[PDB]
Amino acid sequence: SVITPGTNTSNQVAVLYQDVNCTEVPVAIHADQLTPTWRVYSTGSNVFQTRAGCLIGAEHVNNSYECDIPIGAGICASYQTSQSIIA
Amino acid sequence: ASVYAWNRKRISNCVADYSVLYNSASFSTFKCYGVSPTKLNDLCFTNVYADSFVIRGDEVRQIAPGQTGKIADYNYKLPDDFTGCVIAWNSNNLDSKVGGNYNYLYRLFRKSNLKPFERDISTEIYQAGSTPCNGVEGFNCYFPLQSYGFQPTNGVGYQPYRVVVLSFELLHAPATVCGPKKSTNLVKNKCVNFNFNGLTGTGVLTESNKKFLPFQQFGRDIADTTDAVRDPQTLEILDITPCSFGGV
Amino acid sequence: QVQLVQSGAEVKKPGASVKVSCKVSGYTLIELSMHWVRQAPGKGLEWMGGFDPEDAETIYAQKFQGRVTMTEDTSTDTAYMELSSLRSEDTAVYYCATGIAVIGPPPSTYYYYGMDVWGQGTTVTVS
Amino acid sequence: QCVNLTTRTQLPPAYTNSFTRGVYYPDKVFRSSVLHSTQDLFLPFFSNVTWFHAIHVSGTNGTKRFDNPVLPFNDGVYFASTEKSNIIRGWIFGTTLDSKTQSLLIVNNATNVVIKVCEFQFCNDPFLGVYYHKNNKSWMESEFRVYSSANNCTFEYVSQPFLMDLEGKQGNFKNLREFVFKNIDGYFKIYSKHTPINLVRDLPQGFSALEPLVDLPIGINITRFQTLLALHRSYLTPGDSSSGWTAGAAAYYVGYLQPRTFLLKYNENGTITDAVDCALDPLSETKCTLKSFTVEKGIYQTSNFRVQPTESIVRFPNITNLCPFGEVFNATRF
Amino acid sequence: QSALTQPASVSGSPGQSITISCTGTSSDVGGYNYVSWYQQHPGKAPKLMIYDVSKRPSGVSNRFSGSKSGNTASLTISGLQAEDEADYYCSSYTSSSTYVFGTGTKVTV
Ligand SMILES: *[C@@H]1O[C@H](CO)[C@@H](O[C@@H]2O[C@H](CO)[C@@H](O[C@@H]3O[C@H](CO)[C@@H](O)[C@H](O)[C@@H]3O)[C@H](O)[C@H]2NC(C)=O)[C@H](O)[C@H]1NC(C)=O
Ligand SMILES: *[C@@H]1O[C@H](CO)[C@@H](O[C@@H]2O[C@H](CO)[C@@H](O)[C@H](O)[C@H]2NC(C)=O)[C@H](O)[C@H]1NC(C)=O
Ligand SMILES: *[C@@H]1O[C@H](CO)[C@@H](O[C@@H]2O[C@H](CO)[C@@H](O)[C@H](O)[C@H]2NC(C)=O)[C@H](O)[C@H]1NC(C)=O
Ligand SMILES: *[C@@H]1O[C@H](CO)[C@@H](O)[C@H](O)[C@H]1NC(C)=O
Ligand SMILES: *[C@@H]1O[C@H](CO)[C@@H](O)[C@H](O)[C@H]1NC(C)=O
Ligand SMILES: *[C@@H]1O[C@H](CO)[C@@H](O)[C@H](O)[C@H]1NC(C)=O
Ligand SMILES: *[C@@H]1O[C@H](CO)[C@@H](O)[C@H](O)[C@H]1NC(C)=O
Ligand SMILES: *[C@@H]1O[C@H](CO)[C@@H](O)[C@H](O)[C@H]1NC(C)=O
Ligand SMILES: *[C@@H]1O[C@H](CO)[C@@H](O)[C@H](O)[C@H]1NC(C)=O
Ligand SMILES: *[C@@H]1O[C@H](CO)[C@@H](O)[C@H](O)[C@H]1NC(C)=O
Ligand SMILES: *[C@@H]1O[C@H](CO)[C@@H](O)[C@H](O)[C@H]1NC(C)=O
Ligand SMILES: *[C@@H]1O[C@H](CO)[C@@H](O)[C@H](O)[C@H]1NC(C)=O
Repeated sequence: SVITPGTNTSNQVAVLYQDVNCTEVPVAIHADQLTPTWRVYSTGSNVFQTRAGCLIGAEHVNNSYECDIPIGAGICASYQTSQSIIA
Repeated sequence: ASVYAWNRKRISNCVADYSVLYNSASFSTFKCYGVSPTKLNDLCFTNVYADSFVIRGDEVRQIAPGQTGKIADYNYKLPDDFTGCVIAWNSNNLDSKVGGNYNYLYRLFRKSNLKPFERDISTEIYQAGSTPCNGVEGFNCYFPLQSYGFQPTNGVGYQPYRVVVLSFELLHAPATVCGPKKSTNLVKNKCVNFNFNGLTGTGVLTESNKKFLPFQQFGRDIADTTDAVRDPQTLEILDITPCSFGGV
Repeated sequence: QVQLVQSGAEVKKPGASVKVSCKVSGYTLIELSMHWVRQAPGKGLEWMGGFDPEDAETIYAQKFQGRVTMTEDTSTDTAYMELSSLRSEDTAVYYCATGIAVIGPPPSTYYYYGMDVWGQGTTVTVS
Repeated sequence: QCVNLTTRTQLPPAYTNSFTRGVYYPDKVFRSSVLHSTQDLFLPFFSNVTWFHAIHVSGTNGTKRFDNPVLPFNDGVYFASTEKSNIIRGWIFGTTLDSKTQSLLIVNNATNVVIKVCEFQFCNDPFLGVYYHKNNKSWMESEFRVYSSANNCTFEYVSQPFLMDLEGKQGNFKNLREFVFKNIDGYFKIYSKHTPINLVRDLPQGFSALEPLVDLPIGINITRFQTLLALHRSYLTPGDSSSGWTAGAAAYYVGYLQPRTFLLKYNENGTITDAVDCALDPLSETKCTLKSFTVEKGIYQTSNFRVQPTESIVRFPNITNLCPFGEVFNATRF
Repeated sequence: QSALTQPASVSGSPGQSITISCTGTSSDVGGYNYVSWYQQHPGKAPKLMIYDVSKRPSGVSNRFSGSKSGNTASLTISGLQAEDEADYYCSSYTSSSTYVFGTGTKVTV
């Protein structure tokens, strides 16, 4: 599942892989066969574990905000400040 | 030409009337794939290629999409999505000589099956054994080409059949060759059953300012309807509009 | 690189004709303009025999015309010469010279006025 | 002929980026404002394209190194060369590239382009021998340097040259000569767009489509690739002493198409103006799923285009004996 | 058909400058600037040292130079050594499409 802002606003995206463990993210999508543009989303510093799945590309923020993009399982995404996707 | 080097000839800038052939000879096979023969008269063709060769009668069935055999695997492979026709006729009076005619050849052995419409003219010694052939024929080393050897007293399957297969492409390009349907006067801005360049349909014609590249003959709008077409006689680009607007 | 090979010496008799060859290697004669030379001891060189790159011809000085002719075989890359009516005056050594057709890159058609590459020559002598 | 023009040593090739280049028209039907998706052999975006300094100058003593090695054709070849001097003037397509099997040869001379399909006994170092013949005062072009002998010729195509006559630079500019070669179902397809480039170093972040040019019915197997260079004699200067065919410099680029799914966009005039590679990035996959370039804010489920089969494996039982079909079919009595 | 004037009696000390002169008619030397000199050792093939008056080919040292102004042409030898004592010629293209030579010059160290 791709979580994105408007294309006019930005081109940055985040990806949720549904109902899989984060350590099994490279195994599930087989990032060895994939392009490096997919492999940078396969494993990175911005990795979060949710009940819905493993979310890569959004930085976890302890501060709670109102939901505008429903990720699921109680986690929500927003494009905030220079500009990044926060979960 | 023989089947291992099948002669391919482009045909262009003409009208293809099948009637002329009627008197000369009758064809044993006229299977057309992708087109119907009864509508073969009323179509323009963008580019036609005739592939001419001679095979045996029992191999006549092998000239077809999705078939295998001697000729289909090692000599001449037709594509799966083949928009063309196959013509075959017996030639015992022509291609058979008393005592045997050995001009025509076929490829009995090959390493792999042929990809569609691929010609192999190689005569290299096929390796049928573990040891290398080293360019010398012997046991487990065979020449790839073998002769037919037609005889006048041979059986029907063994008689020579001349096969020409015509490959078409329709309604995607300007048509250099077309069928023998008499052209009539063009009437615009009215509902009419028009046949323009192989496009048959009932509709209303409209003059519109649409520019076509020279390689683009037929124009399709959004949701794949044919909005525009280039008339062959007059190079104006003509918009196609429905007979009834249907908003009643 | 560009090596010119000669036919060696040919001693003759007065009144006869002398046949000489010049073989190229590493480069073809169709791309090479060739000049001939009549080197003799005690006297400077004189220009008898050349293929003008500018003129698609092979002309010689006024003193030596008709007495000598030029035939060229481009198949074997061998350059030939017929002399005629030599009566005890041919005491000289014949160098085969050549130069570039047109110097510069392929668009350039600029002419070359040179006799750059030489051979070992042929020491003909008439007694 | 067939002399050694290359040295005994070579250098590793340079690698640079294909900044979203190499899209071509996959259909001849005019389409206006249609975001039509099409699956075909396309060059992947942001992929390694192999820079080949065929002739590289370095200082003074190291004059030039010559290298034009044979390459596997693979699925297809994206060829781009940005040399103003018109050094690159042909390609040879084939299998053995020998007289055992036939091969293709496109030679683009100034007067006409000649495409011949014969069994060509190519030289080890193929090139076009430009030279000057004193007889017609003509720098004439010799083809014998390409191949030793041609036999069993099956095709011949003569038409207009397609390199813009090697002119139109107007100073401080370069022309990017792009080409795409595809061999499908017995047909050879060549696509080509030539554009003025300002940066002489690498590919433009700019986008252009490759118009269909020719569709020759070659009918040959094509597993290997090489290009034809134009070289002049090294006896160019008076007193210079080199017989080698040394000339200019060539910096062509070779990229390999791979099967991919793309969403080409056709503009009002019928011109592709943008395209999206489905497997390139998660966002591009979202654009492929929604079939629109503008993606609204939110979460979207996307279908698979990212992964492709790398190879193929077959597993059959351990079987040694051949079947007695010769026993059944060739029986004396049925 | 004519011949160019060369002073056949020249000599000098090593490491000293000698100018070798070639003078000819307007018909031959006068027509063009294409006069080229040589370096023929006795019983050896001649070498080309300068072409088109001054342009010298690759493989010759800086010691050899030449200039032609008006009609008379000159070859200048500097940094003389013991191997340069040889017989030298000047050769000029004429309007009659002929490359006439000179009598030749003998330099002795
Ligand atoms: C088109 O041409 C290519 C190249 O000639 C053909 O592929 C080649 O097929 C042969 C025979 O199967 C291969 O030879 C064998 O390869 C295996 C390893 O793969 C090796 O163990 C054997 O000793 C033998 O060398 C050859 O390698 C292979 N070459 C390539 C580059 O794939 C292909 O069959 C031809 N296709 C058609 C449709 O004609
Ligand atoms: C460029 O190639 C063309 C190919 O057409 C050459 O033209 C042919 O030259 C051959 C051999 O000289 C002739 O026998 C043909 O009659 C010519 N064909 C036609 C119709 O052009 C042309 O000579 C080449 N030009 C160069 C040297 O660049
Ligand atoms: C391809 O070329 C070869 C060699 O020229 C041809 O083989 C010869 O064909 C001629 C003419 O038929 C015969 O006279 C020779 O006896 C043949 N030699 C051999 C050893 O076969 C071959 O037929 C040509 N093939 C095609 C289809 O063009
Ligand atoms: C992008 O959004 C800004 C602010 O909403 C707006 O001013 C601008 O016109 C938009 N651009 C496009 C291309 O929609
Ligand atoms: C994920 O990891 C946990 C341990 O942290 C394990 O209990 C669970 O079974 C794993 N689930 C999967 C999808 O393998
Ligand atoms: C949230 O709190 C945890 C407490 O362990 C801390 O490690 C983490 O860095 C905090 N993250 C942010 C975004 O403040
Ligand atoms: C066909 O002929 C008519 C008149 O005979 C002419 O007006 C028209 O332009 C022609 N069209 C073509 C395609 O030659
Ligand atoms: C030319 O190259 C080939 C292949 O490397 C080699 O076998 C041959 O001996 C070389 N010839 C010369 C002149 O070195
Ligand atoms: C190109 O290949 C190199 C290997 O040297 C690799 O590091 C690089 O990531 C590749 N380029 C891309 C865009 O993947
Ligand atoms: C020179 O050109 C003419 C006319 O094109 C031609 O007939 C003649 O054969 C040419 N000569 C050579 C040597 O190519
Ligand atoms: C297409 O190109 C023409 C010029 O040939 C121009 O007049 C027209 O506005 C363009 N239309 C578009 C935007 O596609
Ligand atoms: C059938 O059997 C006969 C026995 O003489 C043999 O000659 C012939 O080649 C066989 N045909 C095949 C291989 O089916």
